[PDB]
Amino acid sequence: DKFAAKFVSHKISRTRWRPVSASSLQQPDVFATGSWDNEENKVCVWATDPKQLCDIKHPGDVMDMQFLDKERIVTGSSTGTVTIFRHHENNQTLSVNQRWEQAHYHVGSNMRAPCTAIVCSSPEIVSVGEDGRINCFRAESRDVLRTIDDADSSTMHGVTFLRTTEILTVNSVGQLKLWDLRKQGNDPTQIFSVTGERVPLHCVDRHPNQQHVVATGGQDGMLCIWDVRHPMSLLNAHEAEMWEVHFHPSNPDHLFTCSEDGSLWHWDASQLEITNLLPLSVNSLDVLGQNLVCGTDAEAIYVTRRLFS
Amino acid sequence: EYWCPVAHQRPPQRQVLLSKFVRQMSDLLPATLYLPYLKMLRGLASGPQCAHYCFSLLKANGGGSPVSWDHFFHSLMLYHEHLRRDLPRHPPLRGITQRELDGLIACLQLTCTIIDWSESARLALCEHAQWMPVVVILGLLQCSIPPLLKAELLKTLAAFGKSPEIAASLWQSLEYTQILQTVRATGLRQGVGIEVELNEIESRCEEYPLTRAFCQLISTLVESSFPTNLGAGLRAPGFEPYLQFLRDTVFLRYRTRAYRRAAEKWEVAEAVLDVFYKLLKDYEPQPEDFVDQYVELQGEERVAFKPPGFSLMHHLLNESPMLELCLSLMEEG
Amino acid sequence: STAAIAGSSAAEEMVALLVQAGLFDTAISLCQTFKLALTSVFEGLACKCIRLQQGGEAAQAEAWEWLAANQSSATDEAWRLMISYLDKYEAKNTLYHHCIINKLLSHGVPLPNWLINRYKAMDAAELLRLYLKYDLLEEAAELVLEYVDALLGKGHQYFGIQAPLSATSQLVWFPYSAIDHLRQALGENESNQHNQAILSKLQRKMDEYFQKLKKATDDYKKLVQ
Repeated sequence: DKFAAKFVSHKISRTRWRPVSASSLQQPDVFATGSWDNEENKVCVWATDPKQLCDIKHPGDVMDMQFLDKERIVTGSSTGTVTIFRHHENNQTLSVNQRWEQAHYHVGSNMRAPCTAIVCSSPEIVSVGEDGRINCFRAESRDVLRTIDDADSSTMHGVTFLRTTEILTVNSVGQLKLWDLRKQGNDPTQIFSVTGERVPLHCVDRHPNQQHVVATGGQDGMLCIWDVRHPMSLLNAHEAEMWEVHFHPSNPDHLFTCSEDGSLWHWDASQLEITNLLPLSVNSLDVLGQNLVCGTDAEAIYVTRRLFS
Repeated sequence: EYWCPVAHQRPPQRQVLLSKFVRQMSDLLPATLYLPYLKMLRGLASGPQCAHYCFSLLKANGGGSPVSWDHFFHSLMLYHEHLRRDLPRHPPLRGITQRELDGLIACLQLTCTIIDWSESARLALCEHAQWMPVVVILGLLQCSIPPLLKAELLKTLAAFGKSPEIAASLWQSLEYTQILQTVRATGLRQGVGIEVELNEIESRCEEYPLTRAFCQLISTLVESSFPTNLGAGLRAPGFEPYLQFLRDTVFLRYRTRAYRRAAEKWEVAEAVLDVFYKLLKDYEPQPEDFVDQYVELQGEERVAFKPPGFSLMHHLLNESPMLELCLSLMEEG
Repeated sequence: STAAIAGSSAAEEMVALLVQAGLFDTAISLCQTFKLALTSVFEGLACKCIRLQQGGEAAQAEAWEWLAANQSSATDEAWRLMISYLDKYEAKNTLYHHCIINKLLSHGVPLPNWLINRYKAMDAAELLRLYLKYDLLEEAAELVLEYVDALLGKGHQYFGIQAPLSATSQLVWFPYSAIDHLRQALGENESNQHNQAILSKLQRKMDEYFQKLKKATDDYKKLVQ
């Protein structure tokens, strides 16, 4: 009943709301979606059935999408190119701002390498990739500020700004590496791994308040709670790979985990209360207060405005 | 009874013996008694008469004994120079030894007490051209030190604030210093001082003395005046950023943030709530508050900052998490 | 209460305590004897006056009290008293108007005309500097325009200039740095049309001024040769 399902024609890989001003008591209404597994993929912007406002033909596949600010959307293509789009609200038109065509490319060989994940702290854009590379750019710089080459032989899947000038990266062999952007060396400060297992890690998230709490997800569908200072807790959850984990921004006591089996579970800390919000595969989710949106591989967008009712 | 000066006595022999015992202990003070003597003094400087008399006494005795104004402020200047000389592997940082740290802390507590109970002592210590305590204390906060020391520095700064004109000058220096990152520091992201230290060091230590101290200082400053035109040329004139910081960050932490001590969870709330109260108490609704102007900051027409009271009300007459958290706080209580 | 502390008091402490009670005369006397510059007393008087300009009845009563102590409203006795002490005990060294103008613009009080005029003839540059230091862009532009005209000829007395394109080229000075800072602020994002117009007219006026300066160089070189 809560969820209103509008069927689109493109598999939805990413769903992210437009950051809302805290001072004003406004409710988030505009969110953005990115599509994959199609000949001509695209980036759409919707307003809460959701009505699409504007969309742009995105070259390649939209792997990861982050909202830099209210008017800028940073998208990572599957060809490695990291692009920034400027939203002109007055004319409802998305326009290309700045792009780094060869941000990620495999060593020596010809052809391209995919950009798995991006993270943003205006004006710093750190992008990891399948190749061992942690390229760092700036909103107005036409050049790459720093490139940690051969950082990880294995494909890196995700990235997040632990503290400042520090990034936590997960890789295909099950290793959480703490990196530092000030040290000029190309070696990780610390490497956290489960003893004996090499289960790949797909997702990583940091607690909004305390910076020492990091939650990650593996191919075994297990939620591992880590303490970067001191895995504290291993939680059995899904019976299949956990693609994305997200903490609720306003009230962190709530957590949402999406798996390919098709279950948008909700964890409530405030005895963890686990409930199935949805009745193919759920790829992404984004929550901001009482509003949540998730995109599935069944070419559908599920939007709720009364999540906690 | 610790101070020898129709009824007042020609100094009674007991009073004289006690004053001599106070003075005799200061001559050739060993290093091991430097702290308990300081705390004895801190215990003697209550009762404003007593406060003034001990202030003058110990100011004259240091007219070399390790207890004197020159020694204190010279030590502060030395620590400032040495902490600025290792700013960017600088010579292995002589992170103040625990003993020297406790010594500085006892000294600053004694100073806070004396300038709290004797206004004349306050005006006398603030203006000494050689010591310049306000500039030295405001220069040391910008350096990296342990949190307890930043808390004692802020308590001393507060005690020096119970005097009106010092408050206007102090607001001037506080916002020329950028102790709390108010102007986007060429792409500030998330703070320089208070914000970052609170999020990363304090949250990790699971104790929040720095935040309590900064809220107390803001409270004392706004008491003597809600200041006007805090910045010009840099930023936009108004008391909006300090409010935004306080409200958002401290109320969040009120809810969900690890505290080693259980009691510390409530102190933070009470401290920020006090300033919210004093901000709302003086807001008398005027017909010009409900007209708003748009200032052109960096070519982006941004709504100006209405008085603290306008925004402290408009978020109350709706169901903003301020009201929800207030009702939840009453419920918990 | 202060009598006890008075027993052991230095010169500076005494001055500060006295300037607090509202005893400017005594403060000035003490300062003159010990040869200490009296900018502190000037600034304290300025602050008292500012507080009284926008205040209530208790403020008014205290004002009456200290005005009596020093010597048709309590604010009026304050300003004439200011003028007297400033002119009489004048110091040709920063005790003039700089400290007062500074505190005034710090607290957002539109400058009064008397102060403005006085500081204009003796030191125009620093006034322009404070105008542009703070966010008084319009005022800065106006002062620039005024100075330009004085150099050309009209109204040179107000700006202390004795060279209206006469005799030989000997006395000139133009604040290029400040003008450049102003032009930068006016064309920051090219959004405010008002700012744009000011910029354009200012630039036009400057051009005429400098063409006049070129005619003047021709003439002067001819004269010398």
